[PDB]
Amino acid sequence: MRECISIHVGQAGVQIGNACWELYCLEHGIQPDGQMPSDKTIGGGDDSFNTFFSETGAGKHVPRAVFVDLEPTVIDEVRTGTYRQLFHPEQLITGKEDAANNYARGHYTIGKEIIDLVLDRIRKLADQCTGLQGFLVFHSFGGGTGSGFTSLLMERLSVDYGKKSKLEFSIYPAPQVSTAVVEPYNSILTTHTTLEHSDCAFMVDNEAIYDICRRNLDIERPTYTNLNRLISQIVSSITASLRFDGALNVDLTEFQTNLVPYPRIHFPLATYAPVISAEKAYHEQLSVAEITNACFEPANQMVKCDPRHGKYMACCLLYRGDVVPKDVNAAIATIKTKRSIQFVDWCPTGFKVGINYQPPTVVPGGDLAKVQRAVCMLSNTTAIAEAWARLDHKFDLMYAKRAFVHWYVGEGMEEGEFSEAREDMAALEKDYEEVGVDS
Amino acid sequence: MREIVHIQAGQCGNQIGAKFWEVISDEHGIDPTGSYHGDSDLQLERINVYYNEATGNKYVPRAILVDLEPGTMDSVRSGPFGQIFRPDNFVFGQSGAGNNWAKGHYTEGAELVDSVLDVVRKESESCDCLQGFQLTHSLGGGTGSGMGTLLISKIREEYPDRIMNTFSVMPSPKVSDTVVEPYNATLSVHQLVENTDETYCIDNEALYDICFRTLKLTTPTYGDLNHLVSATMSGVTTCLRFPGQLNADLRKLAVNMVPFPRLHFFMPGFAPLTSRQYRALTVPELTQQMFDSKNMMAACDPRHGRYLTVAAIFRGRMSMKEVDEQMLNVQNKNSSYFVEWIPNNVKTAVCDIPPRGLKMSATFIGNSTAIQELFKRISEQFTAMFRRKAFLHWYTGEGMDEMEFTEAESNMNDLVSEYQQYQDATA
Amino acid sequence: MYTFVVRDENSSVYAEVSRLLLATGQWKRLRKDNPRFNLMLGERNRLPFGRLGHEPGLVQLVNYYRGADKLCRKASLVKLIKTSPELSESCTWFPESYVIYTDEREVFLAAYNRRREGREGNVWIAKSSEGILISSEASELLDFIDEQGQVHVIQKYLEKPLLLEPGHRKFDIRSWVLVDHLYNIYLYREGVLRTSSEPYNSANFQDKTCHLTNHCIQKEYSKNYGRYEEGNEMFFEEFNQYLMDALNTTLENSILLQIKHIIRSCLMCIEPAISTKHLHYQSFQLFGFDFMVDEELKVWLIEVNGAPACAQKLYAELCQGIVDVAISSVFPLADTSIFIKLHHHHHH
Amino acid sequence: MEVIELNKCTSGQSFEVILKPPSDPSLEEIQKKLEAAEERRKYQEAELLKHLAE
Ligand SMILES: Nc1nc2c(ncn2[C@@H]2O[C@H](COP(=O)(O)OP(=O)(O)OP(=O)(O)O)[C@@H](O)[C@H]2O)c(=O)[nH]1
Ligand SMILES: Nc1ncnc2c1ncn2[C@@H]1O[C@H](COP(=O)(O)OP(=O)(O)CP(=O)(O)O)[C@@H](O)[C@H]1O
Ligand SMILES: Nc1nc2c(ncn2[C@@H]2O[C@H](COP(=O)(O)OP(=O)(O)O)[C@@H](O)[C@H]2O)c(=O)[nH]1
Ligand SMILES: [Ca+2]
Ligand SMILES: [Ca+2]
Ligand SMILES: [Ca+2]
Ligand SMILES: [Cl-]
Ligand SMILES: [Mg+2]
Ligand SMILES: [Mg+2]
Ligand SMILES: [Mg+2]
Repeated sequence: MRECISIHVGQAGVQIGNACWELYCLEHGIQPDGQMPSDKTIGGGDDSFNTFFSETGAGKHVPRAVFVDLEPTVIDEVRTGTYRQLFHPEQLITGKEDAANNYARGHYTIGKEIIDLVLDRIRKLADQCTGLQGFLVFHSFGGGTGSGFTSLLMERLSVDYGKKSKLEFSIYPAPQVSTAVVEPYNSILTTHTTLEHSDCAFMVDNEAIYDICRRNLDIERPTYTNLNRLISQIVSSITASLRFDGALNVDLTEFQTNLVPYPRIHFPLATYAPVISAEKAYHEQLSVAEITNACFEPANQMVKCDPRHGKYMACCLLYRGDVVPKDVNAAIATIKTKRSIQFVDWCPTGFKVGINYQPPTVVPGGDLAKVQRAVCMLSNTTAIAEAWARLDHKFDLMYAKRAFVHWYVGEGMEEGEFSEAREDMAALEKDYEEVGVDS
Repeated sequence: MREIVHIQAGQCGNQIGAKFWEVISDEHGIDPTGSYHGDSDLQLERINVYYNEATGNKYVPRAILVDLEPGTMDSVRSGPFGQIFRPDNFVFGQSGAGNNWAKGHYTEGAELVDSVLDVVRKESESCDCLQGFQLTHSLGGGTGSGMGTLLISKIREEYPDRIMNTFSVMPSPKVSDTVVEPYNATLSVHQLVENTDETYCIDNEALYDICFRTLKLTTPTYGDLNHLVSATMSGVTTCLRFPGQLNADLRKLAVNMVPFPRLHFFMPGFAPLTSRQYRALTVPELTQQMFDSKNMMAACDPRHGRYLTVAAIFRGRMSMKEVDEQMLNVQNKNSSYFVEWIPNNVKTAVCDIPPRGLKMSATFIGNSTAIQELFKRISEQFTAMFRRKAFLHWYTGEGMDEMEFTEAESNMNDLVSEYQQYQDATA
Repeated sequence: MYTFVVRDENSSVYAEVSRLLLATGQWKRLRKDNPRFNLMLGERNRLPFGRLGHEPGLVQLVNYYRGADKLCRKASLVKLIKTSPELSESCTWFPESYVIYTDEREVFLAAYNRRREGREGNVWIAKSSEGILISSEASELLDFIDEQGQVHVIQKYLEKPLLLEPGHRKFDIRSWVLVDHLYNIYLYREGVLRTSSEPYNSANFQDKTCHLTNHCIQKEYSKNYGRYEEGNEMFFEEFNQYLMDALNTTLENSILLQIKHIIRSCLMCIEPAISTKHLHYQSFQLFGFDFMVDEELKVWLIEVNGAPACAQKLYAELCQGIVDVAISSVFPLADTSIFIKLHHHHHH
Repeated sequence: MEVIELNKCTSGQSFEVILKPPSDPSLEEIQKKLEAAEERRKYQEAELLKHLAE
């Protein structure tokens, strides 16, 4: 058994962290007070769930988690709500004034004054690990903390834990729920400084989650609570192999070797099915073939793009519920005859498959119906670069006039970091194109 | 980012300041004595942005009242909420400023300003995390204009890393006390361009026309003008006073609204326009009205320029689905008026508590390049007098040189040219 | 008010579509770079498909199918026909063709050799996506190809074309096909024959003005341009009358059935690759299919054009059909057909 | 279509299916960067306070 430390940065990262750890507790039978009756080794153990929870002598299962935010009101809701007993005060770190949607303010001005306290609280958890494998980092692209503090934190983790693996869950900006005009700036700035420090990054476009909630959950105007409960199910799908018995993606290193052959192209596309409203009175349960087919519908992806017009480098299917291999292979056979699935010439056309027999847990009273089987596909497709093209275009429009740039220069950032970051993104866009398109 | 320190200066600033504190005290369930008597905890969740807590469950506005005459502040002390203000926070002279920017900035106001900053300092020191300052004042008189901008300069010196926000009433010959108002306004704008982060331009021209044409008030009074101002002020501070996601503090507002440091003069709007009616307003009607030039408080034609950024705030129980749909319809059906080199430059907030006497309302805050019309207007009235050096002796008698007038005029004309730059820029 | 942007200034067809949209009073044109459009009349190269369909509150539609180039560039079209089971190497309506700069050069000469072996006519034509060589000498084919720069296809030249009389001349048929956002396939009921005005001479392939029926090369190099018809353009009423008078058949029976068959086959083949049925943006596109008819009244697909112009006397009618079935189908205006819908469901 | 590396347990199973074979900065550099930015902030502040003193 090797431990994983989760780090939640900023409003988006903290509130998504809330939803995930709630879901984890339901899935593992850990109560809000931290007690877990089914765990018969009291005060310790090296079970699979222990990769995410430590144990006290009193039988309390405590998340290996740090929450960081530069203002207190969002982490104060954790301190005060349903799972207040789960967490040790030392794991919840708040500042006084936030990064004002400004990457430079979160990275340079305010980051400098809190990075040491955070790394010390992270060292507290690392010290109670017999064999830490590394980190899972939740944050938004668009906020000032989520972008600016995270990239500083990522640089320092590479220094202080240079052997360890680092995975991201990143919220990509969507105007239907966005809070700032400058989110394209913050996004590009943080992708540039973080790219070398991340081993695998799962991007979630709020636009995709928003539309999945409207279309498939019948939510007229989704809130962050609607979005986060859906996101947490997907994160749970992705991390279940770290938390349960199995042989696929059992350590953070395997995510990189299964999904990322080229280190810079480390942004797998997630697709999840089925998403069914709990208020749907009559629902016909979907088969292995139907939920697997749905993994190739852009309308079910975490980022709207078109994988028919790129190429795959890897593909992993993560099933939860009543699934056996023969029905997976039958569904894959049919799907390959009917769909444009092109791999790069130097990778095998294939699928790594993981099945956990327990169907997805859903939050009581939440929006998602229980289903007998569900799947999350992780595919490294060059089509996800469509999202970088959208962001870089917005960035170009504002930066050509230097609109809002003075907010960043006034925090000590040099104007040239903007064009450095944007050139890096340009290199990234061209890497994706080399890999995924012929002449 | 919690506490705001509020300063009101001069006759106009104190009269609208008092009405502002009346209106938001009612929204927060605070009564004339500082006692809370409300039905919702949304009323108190962010009460400390504007109010201090004194023992006895008493809420005391974080408000400093400044004037060079005692007259208008005696009136505040006697008005309906006059008892709620902290008595030490009344800082007044006796001299008056004679509608004279030089007296407010350089002679009479210089005598009084250190005592004002003693009170500002004492309020700042009791702040867990001070966001900055809001000032209400006019630009056409002497105290609000000249001493107000003096205060802003001194506050920036002592707190250079906090946000400075003003509500600035622009003079108009239609609602006019003296002929020197264009001088005082031009000198003030010069200060505002350098030392505030966000300025709501409240045009006495627009407020008069709304009272005349729209609300069918034949002879508008300052009382009728200030009802429009206190309602607009309540609207533009909603995001600071209630829990919410968007523009919830002064610095995030500035980051969303100010793409270039000097271009920070905002055109506010309000819907539905009410005088001091029972028909319900639909979300489509709120949305068409808040964007209507006839609901703008700065007398500028929005079609004569382009929107750099817009902040919209909707108040009341209504459908957020319909709000988002209607906001999207405005931008998509008049897209040419929103600059295309700032994507998604329109941000929208909804708060469940409406203002008094309405079930639904909307407040508009636009950074339009059409605001240049306001400064061009002041600049023409300035020049018409200044080319004959008319009425200058009232200023040179206080130590000022003509060169200071020439510089302030030039800087304001530069501000006009910088707005015209971005109105034509295409991407 | 619907909105649209125009990003290909050089488009005869969409210049007219634009003007028609204006004249309805319900379509406002926007600046090239304004994102808040309903309709993109896009550029021909590197159209930013990735930026479409992410504008909240806007159904967006574009006049090109991402991926359609596989049909519309000659090398890809050969690859598509050879590698797709739904078309196959057995396909009866595409000429024998090979891609030459994988490369198929040795594959090419093995089939050429049984031509030499078989006393078969063995002239071939080499083309790329000016620069056309017809010759029964492989040596001169491959010689020609590489002192040019780019990829070429070698295709068997159809030695026995149908020749119109009077004139003993050549021709090709251009068909205009519109595919809408629902992937209905609409064949415009007017085609055009692009005629040669020179008599066809099987003995000199070095002279190409009687062998190449392109509207420019006849306006250019040929004595008799316009002798028989306006602009070397015979339309369908006259060509039908000729087929009745001379050959005792109709255009529908002898040629059009095959054309409709070929159009549906090609487009139903790439449908899974390019359909926008459940995409976040939608697509239509106008194609031009080019056909040749041999003397047995067998139709051959020549090439597919992704950005066709029209015949001048047909612009008005076609472009009104584009706005009718491709644009107003998605964006209705305030309160017979020129198209043949190609659909066929045989049960087996 | 070859299935390989099948592993089964009480909780589930995993396998692979093939359709077709294959055809950092130091701490000191960081604290340098955060200190250069802090000095640029203090310079802008001193220039403002110089101008306000004039
Ligand atoms: N999916 C999801 N997105 C969120 C959530 N909260 C914020 N976001 C998105 O994240 C971006 C805003 O960044 P935040 O995380 O709120 O900002 P922050 O990290 O707290 O940084 P500062 O407040 O600027 O100090 C916008 O694009 C939001 O829509 C959330 O709970 N769930
Ligand atoms: N196998 C073949 N047999 C006989 N003629 C052929 C032929 N292949 C091409 N041609 C002739 O070539 C000419 C068209 O060449 P090509 O297909 O390259 O058109 P093009 O792309 O240059 C112009 P456009 O795309 O506008 O129609 C026709 O006149 C046709 O008769
Ligand atoms: N809207 C509004 N404008 C006012 C009010 N009182 C004065 N003014 C305007 O303010 C300017 C005169 O300044 P004033 O505040 O009276 O002088 P001060 O006391 O020296 O600061 C003129 O433009 C008046 O039109 C008021 O109560 N409301
Ligand atoms: Ca245990
Ligand atoms: Ca590393
Ligand atoms: Ca004195
Ligand atoms: Cl290490
Ligand atoms: Mg925050
Ligand atoms: Mg007065
Ligand atoms: Mg003193």
